[PDB]
Amino acid sequence: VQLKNALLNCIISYRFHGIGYVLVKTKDTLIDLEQPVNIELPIGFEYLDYEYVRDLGV
Amino acid sequence: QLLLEAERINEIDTLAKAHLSNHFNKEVLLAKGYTLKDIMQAQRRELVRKFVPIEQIKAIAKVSDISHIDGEILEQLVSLAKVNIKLRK
Repeated sequence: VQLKNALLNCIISYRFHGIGYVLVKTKDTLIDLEQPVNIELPIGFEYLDYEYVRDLGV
Repeated sequence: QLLLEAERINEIDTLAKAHLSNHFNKEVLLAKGYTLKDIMQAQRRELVRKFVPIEQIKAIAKVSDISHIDGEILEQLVSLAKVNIKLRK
């Protein structure tokens, strides 16, 4: 259910801006987001606004 | 030693609760029909995958899958996971 809600905004951002971001939230702290993930069942999905995301490239 | 091992069981449960999903909670796991020893080992396996990298598992446990590693070898795996969270913090 949450994946569908996050995917709707991701496609809209893809069509309007050219890129879409969806965060896969896990049972971790806000500082642990920097660390990579090996294997973990997620808690939910949250769409990230394009204007608040800074990406330097692939 | 019944109480002594209960605290060890509680110790794994506390750290698992703060890192694993609420789907792995002892209450809901009991509803699905798993024994207490099965619940603890299953929780141990998830923690190793979450923190310990796959390469270390392929060395300490000698195999990729942890589905048949419950026991003393699992205790070694979760011991490294306890070290992993310390350096992560």
